[PDB]
Amino acid sequence: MNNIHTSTHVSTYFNEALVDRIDTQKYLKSNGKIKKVVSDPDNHYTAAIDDSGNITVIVHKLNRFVSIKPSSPATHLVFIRNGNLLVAQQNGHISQYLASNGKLTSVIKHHNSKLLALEYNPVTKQILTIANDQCTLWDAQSFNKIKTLFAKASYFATGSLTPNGQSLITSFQDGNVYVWNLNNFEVTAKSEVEENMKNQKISVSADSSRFVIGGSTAYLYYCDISHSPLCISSFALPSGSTSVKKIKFTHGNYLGIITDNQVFYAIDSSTNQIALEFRLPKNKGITDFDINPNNLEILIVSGNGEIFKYDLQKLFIMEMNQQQRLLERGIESSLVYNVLKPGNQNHSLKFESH
Amino acid sequence: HDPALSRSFRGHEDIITCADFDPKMRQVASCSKDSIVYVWNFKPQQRPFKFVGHKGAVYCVKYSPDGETIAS
Amino acid sequence: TSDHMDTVSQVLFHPDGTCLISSSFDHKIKITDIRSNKLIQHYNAHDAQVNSISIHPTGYFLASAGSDSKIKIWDLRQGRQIYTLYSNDKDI
Repeated sequence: MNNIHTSTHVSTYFNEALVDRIDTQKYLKSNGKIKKVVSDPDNHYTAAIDDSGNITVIVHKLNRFVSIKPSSPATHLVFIRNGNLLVAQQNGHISQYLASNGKLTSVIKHHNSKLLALEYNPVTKQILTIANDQCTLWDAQSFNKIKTLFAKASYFATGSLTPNGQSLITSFQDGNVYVWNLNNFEVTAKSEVEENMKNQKISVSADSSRFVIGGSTAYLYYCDISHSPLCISSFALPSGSTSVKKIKFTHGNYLGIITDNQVFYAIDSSTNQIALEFRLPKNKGITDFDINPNNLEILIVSGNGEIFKYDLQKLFIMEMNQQQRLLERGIESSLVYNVLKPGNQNHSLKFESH
Repeated sequence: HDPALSRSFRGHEDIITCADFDPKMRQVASCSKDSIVYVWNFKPQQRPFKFVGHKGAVYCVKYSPDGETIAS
Repeated sequence: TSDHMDTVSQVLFHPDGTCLISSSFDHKIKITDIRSNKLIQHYNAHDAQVNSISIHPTGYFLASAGSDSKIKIWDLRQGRQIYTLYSNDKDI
């Protein structure tokens, strides 16, 4: 007495209308369970990390997998169009394998960090690593470096590149979010903010007209370059959110969200409201996600041990329908979604950028 | 009305700095950052020429308007 | 400094050999004439380590290139940037 269970907002959604199955009997061989999902920008080679840490690339048409022998887990995976896998390992190094073989080719090291969050820009050939106090920008072929962004004191929390264009946004613990001339090491855009946030991350759109910030406090910030400041506003989150662990952009005006209340959300940034809400049984739980943008093919790792097995594009049907039936009555989306209202300057991450 | 990347010069080793053209429409000259320039044509069954010189970088290659001499 | 910061890149010309075009490491193209060394506009360029350029033979289009791998094309008959190109990995 008392908390929430079970799986009605997650396994019931995820497995609603599948055409194949991750037959987890073939994957969960550890004495233990799957804990994290890391994934392919080229979408298909998504991968599982279990409590051993061996990366299993699940190939969702074969119901076969690439068993990567080293047990070192990834923070995230990057793949390129030519068949290579760059693994940002939790060991402080980024390790590239032929994706096609799981065969080690090279390691990027310079970082001293627990986290090496990655993002790959397929139109720049550039991969960025967010780690400790620095951003390392490098040629995606991964055998050299371009720049090491850094600071005298504000510690680094995050940043990312823009996949269908190019601009680099980074932020500090200060919440200060700023934009770099990633190829001149110039801060061209600068902010000073009120909301300090530990372990914040910046989600960067492929066409980076839009940006999002998460972190240890229960807030979400949203940028829109068509307006000044780029970060125009901030807002508080649906009741029960305590912090935000992970935020990532998708094709439509949308982001996946993981909070530290372990509820996952899909947010529509055109309004800054939540479209989808995801919940699992008590620990057990939901631990991480992988969204593949064309259909939002999804690899979810749950603490419940289940490896999913769903497309957000298909789950949206339930909040397309439902909502559209209610639209025949005239239900308001700002309530359905819970729009998060722009607040004061007192806790904003407002940022001018050009 | 398309930027039209057509078909690239497959095989350029690495490290590319320039190009110019033979207005026969066309033969393409190009150059690397180390010891090499290339000249090739379409009718893709045609094979490129690999020229050696410019032991350091070559920054620019140019054709006369008749597409003849290629300065580098 | 006609304002440039560092090692100047390719200088191009109006089809008649006038109104020369230049940029450098600084992210801007200046289009300026000869003797009458006056500017007609700031053709803001890429935020590149270094920029690069050629102009369509008619003198209508500034092909803005550079050390970064975004590419964009300008229409000089309008003075607008036409748009930033898809580019798709090209540090031209």
